Amino acid sequence: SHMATLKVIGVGGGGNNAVNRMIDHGMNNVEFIAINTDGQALNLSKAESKIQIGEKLTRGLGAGANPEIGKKAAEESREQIEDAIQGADMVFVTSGMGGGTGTGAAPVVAKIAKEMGALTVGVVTRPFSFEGRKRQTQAAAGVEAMKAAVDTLIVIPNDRLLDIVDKSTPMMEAFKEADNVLRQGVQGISDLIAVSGEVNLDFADVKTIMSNQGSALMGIGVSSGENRAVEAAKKAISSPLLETSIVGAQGVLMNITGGESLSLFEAQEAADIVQDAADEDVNMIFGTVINPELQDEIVVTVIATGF
Ligand SMILES: Nc1nc2c(ncn2[C@@H]2O[C@H](COP(=O)(O)OP(=O)(O)O)[C@@H](O)[C@H]2O)c(=O)[nH]1
Ligand code: ALF
Ligand SMILES: [K+]
Ligand SMILES: [Mg+2]
Repeated sequence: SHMATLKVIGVGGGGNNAVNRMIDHGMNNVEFIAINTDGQALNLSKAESKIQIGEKLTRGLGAGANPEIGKKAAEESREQIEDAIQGADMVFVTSGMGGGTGTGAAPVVAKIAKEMGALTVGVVTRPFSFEGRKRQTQAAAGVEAMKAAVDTLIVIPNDRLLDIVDKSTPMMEAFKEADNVLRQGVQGISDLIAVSGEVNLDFADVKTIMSNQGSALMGIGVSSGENRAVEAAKKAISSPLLETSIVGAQGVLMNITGGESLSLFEAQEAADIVQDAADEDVNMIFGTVINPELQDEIVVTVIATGF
């Protein structure tokens, strides 16, 4: 009866990089929108829907690290952005904070999406420390503006990427690990909506956990074998890339997908892992999906808010 529409909007270079890499990986039922001041970069976007903002302000160049230019560019293109969003039930805005276009335009895009009725989720990066204190301060202002504009916000500090590489890991491989946060979160919600569960969660439950909540965690864990449920739940909540850990979470949406072997005992174990790591009394919205195609695999998806 309700087919929820999910859109992913990349704003500025980093955001559109993430969109491009997600399209390459392959997403389905999700619509992509690319927004940038930089017309050269936008010509290379793989997104179906492309919005060049601020052409008169920038002559098709970027914003030159000036967020006021990105903000004014987005505000002047409000009607085009509205038209591209219209009909979305959920919008993910992804951007790299610290530059001019993402920093300034992404909070405007998020504000428009929320004013258009969409549940609005931001997934943004903070710059590497080696980019310097000015970039970090500009980024921090962007994060605060994002938080004011979205329903929920996931911040990925790029410094955390330095914790998951070895001395030879290619930069692009590291960047794909940061992309997975957004990609797997979107996929988890898409799967929740598309698939009827035995204990069934719906898009209204996503809205209840995410609407007007501030910081968020979105995680997926997959495991097989002995202790799979605990192992998958620990993976869902323990990403090394997040600014907002699970600790302090007051509300959680947790969905467990398994085959016909999914036991009640292991569902409780998984729920307990999440409750205990939060170190809070967590208001949980718990779901389960029986996918008989799965054999020994179990998948735990977690959305945590209420920090
Ligand atoms: N993780 C990640 N961070 C990025 C990527 N591209 C840019 N960044 C970060 O995003 C910040 C903003 O750069 P960019 O998005 O290109 O600037 P803009 O086009 O003016 O918004 C940079 O300072 C980097 O910290 C990317 O592909 N992945
Ligand atoms: F690419 Al920009 F400010 F638009 F760094
Ligand atoms: K469902
Ligand atoms: Mg750029």
